[PDB]
Amino acid sequence: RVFHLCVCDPLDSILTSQIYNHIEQIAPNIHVMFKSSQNTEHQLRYQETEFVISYEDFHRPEFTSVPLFKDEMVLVASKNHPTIKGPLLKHDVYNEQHAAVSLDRFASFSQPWYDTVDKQASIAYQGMAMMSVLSVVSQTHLVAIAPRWLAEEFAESLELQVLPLPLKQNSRTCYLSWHEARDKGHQWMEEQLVSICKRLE
Amino acid sequence: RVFHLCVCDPLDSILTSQIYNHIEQIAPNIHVMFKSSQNTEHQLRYQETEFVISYEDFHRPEFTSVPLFKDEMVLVASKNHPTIKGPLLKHDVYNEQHAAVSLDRFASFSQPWYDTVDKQASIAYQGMAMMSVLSVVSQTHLVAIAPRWLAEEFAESLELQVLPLPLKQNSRTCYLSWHEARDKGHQWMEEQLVSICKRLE
Repeated sequence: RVFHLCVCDPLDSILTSQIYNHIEQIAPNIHVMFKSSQNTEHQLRYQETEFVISYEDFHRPEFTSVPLFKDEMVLVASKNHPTIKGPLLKHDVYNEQHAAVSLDRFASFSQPWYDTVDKQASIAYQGMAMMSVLSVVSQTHLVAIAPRWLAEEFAESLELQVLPLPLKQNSRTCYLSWHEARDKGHQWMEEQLVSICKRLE
Repeated sequence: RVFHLCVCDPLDSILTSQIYNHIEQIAPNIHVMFKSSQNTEHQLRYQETEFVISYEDFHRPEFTSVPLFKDEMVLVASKNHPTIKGPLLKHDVYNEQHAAVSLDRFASFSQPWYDTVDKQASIAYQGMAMMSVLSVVSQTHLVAIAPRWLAEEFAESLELQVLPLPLKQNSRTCYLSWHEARDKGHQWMEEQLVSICKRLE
């Protein structure tokens, strides 16, 4: 039995290792495959994907979304930054140079905070994934917006300072979603995923 | 003057910080913007992109490709792996579980080593970028194929062992490409990029 999960970036960098390590320990015929990339409805219904973990909530009755956890969104910068020695004021955020997840990406994590021409002009680097964004931030004077859990996990490794985000959209809730249609394996996997993620909390 | 570069993953994680840090020091009206994502011809000719850095070589006369450096491709695994305590034999490589860059990605770095159904079945995690792949490898028993320079840069931070790749396609050359058509700024930037990359060598 192979379970196909789509864990959207950057939630894959937060949750994948925890899910994989726990579900690998169970049995030799139980496996879990991960993607991080069609729309959710096409993925769930018409493709192997059985679960989606993302920041998007489905109130659509044919689908069921379960909230997993809420997290703060933070600004990150190198601990070696020449000028940033603490939190930025609201009016200075976009006077820095930013690294962000490519806005061309299908479900870009960064899109909510660069929804104007002015804000987008501050982006000097667009990477494919948040871990690419964090690695460039750790080697440059660029700043980025990331989930607090991810930033704190790699703060020591990549030498990052983790700062409050003085924007109003400073939190996000990630959800577990699936198509309500449902064998025993799928019901079982639902409860394991909910427990793994909430246990990490 | 703003220069638009497309540095294809994982070469952005190798080169972006070096290019940005050097070209930022120069002047306040000289800037460089990075993407890592149309085809190269559309990007170069018909879009803001002025240079492409990738593992692809253009012998097409209208375009000019300059080799920057050759690098070894290696296997990476967590230093905490329960069984991997050295290089893998050719016949054991694909008996491990792999993390790789999504094969759906336009120019997936990992595609050359997963070109069969058998090889692809060994992939348990598909991420959007090589830095996402390395971070999951550092937290799991999964293995991945990465450029040696990138693996060695983060070997200590992410606690990775860097192993020879017993495959025949174990090296790649990255090139600087552009559309031969060419102001003084573009000619200048060409020489800086060649010097920055070869200096890093």
